[PDB]
Amino acid sequence: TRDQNGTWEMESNENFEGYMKALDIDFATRKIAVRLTQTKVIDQDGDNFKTKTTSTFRNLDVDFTVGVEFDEYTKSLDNRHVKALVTWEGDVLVCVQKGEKENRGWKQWIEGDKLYLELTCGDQVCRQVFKKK
Repeated sequence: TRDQNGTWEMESNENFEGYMKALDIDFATRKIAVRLTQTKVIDQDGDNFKTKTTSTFRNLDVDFTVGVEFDEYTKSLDNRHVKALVTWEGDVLVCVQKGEKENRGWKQWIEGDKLYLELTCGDQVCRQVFKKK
């Protein structure tokens, strides 16, 4: 399915530390970030996505239209400008963030009752698993 609608609760968060370090996020921020449960809300209407990922610490709001390039300023993470593009590869939602960092992006897909999100930066991969609430 390409339907990723819902309120999603984080089950696990593997190598978030490595991904953030690859993004040059400072030590103290990483130490807080790695321990927090995230909730991801996805409002998907055709090709229009509105997503909010939240924790006790920080919020990440990102909206996009599939197949439409958009500029991003990654204010909630490393503070960089990237050219982002989200597209479908089969049932996998694929984001490439073109800019300074190589192999920067993510892939997101539904398997059964779970949402999987794999974030990449350089040689680092963070794997997050969410279940629907």
